[PDB]
Order: sequence, then C-alpha cells, then structure tokens
Amino acid sequence: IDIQAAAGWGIAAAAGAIWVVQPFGWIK
Amino acid sequence: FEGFYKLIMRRNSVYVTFIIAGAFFGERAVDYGVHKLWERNNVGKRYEDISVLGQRP
Amino acid sequence: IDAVDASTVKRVANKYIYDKDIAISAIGPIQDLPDYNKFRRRTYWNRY
Repeated sequence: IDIQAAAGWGIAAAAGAIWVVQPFGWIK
Repeated sequence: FEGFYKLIMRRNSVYVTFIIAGAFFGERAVDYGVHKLWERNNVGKRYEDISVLGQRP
Repeated sequence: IDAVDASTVKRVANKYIYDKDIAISAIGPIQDLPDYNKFRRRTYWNRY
C-alpha cells in the first residue's frame, strides 16, 4: 500500500511532466 | 480491458494518470480535427496555394 | 476463521466497503451529523 502507491504517484508525476512539457524531439 | 479498468476506479494515482492521458490525447484529436475542417473550408486561400509563389520579378 | 488473514480482510473490504453505497438511520439532535454525500466520499481514500 506504500510502495505501490509511491510507484503509482511517481508514474502520474512523470506522465504530468510529459504532458505539461512536451519533450518530443528531445527523446533522442 | 479489465486490468486497466479495475485499476482506474480503484487507485486515484491510476485515475489521475488516466485524466492526464485523456487531456493529452483528447486535445490533440480536437486540434487535428479542427484543422482538417479549417483546411477543407479554405481551399485555394492558403499561403502555399499562391500560383506565383517564388517569382517576385 | 484461521483462513482469514490480512490479505483476506483487504479483499473483502474492497468488495463490500470501498466506494460503496451506505444506508444511514439517525435520530435525536443530528444537525451536526454529516450529509449522505460526506459519508459517501469517506468510503475511499484519494491519496492511494
């Protein structure tokens, strides 16, 4: 309930960063 | 199907990611669809539709 | 009874409690008792 939640919220944070900042082209 | 479906209504972290993904894809699809209708309604009036485009003299 | 371990309790609670409708019966001075919607929100934790 602690490790799974931390992984889930980190995934949401990473998704939010890719959504706010679009680093398309920087993925090289 | 059921795997993502049960994770979305059970964990708010997954649901938040689902909201972010829907905003990303939903806005892009609308932006693409709006531009396609804009291009269809303005045939021949574009900058690249100019016949003499490239010969100033 | 011995077959009911910590994982069993969580599975049953998710089947019966998590984000589930409730029935409320109250009598007396109950103006400070939270509304159905408040009780309904408190059936799940948005931080998980």
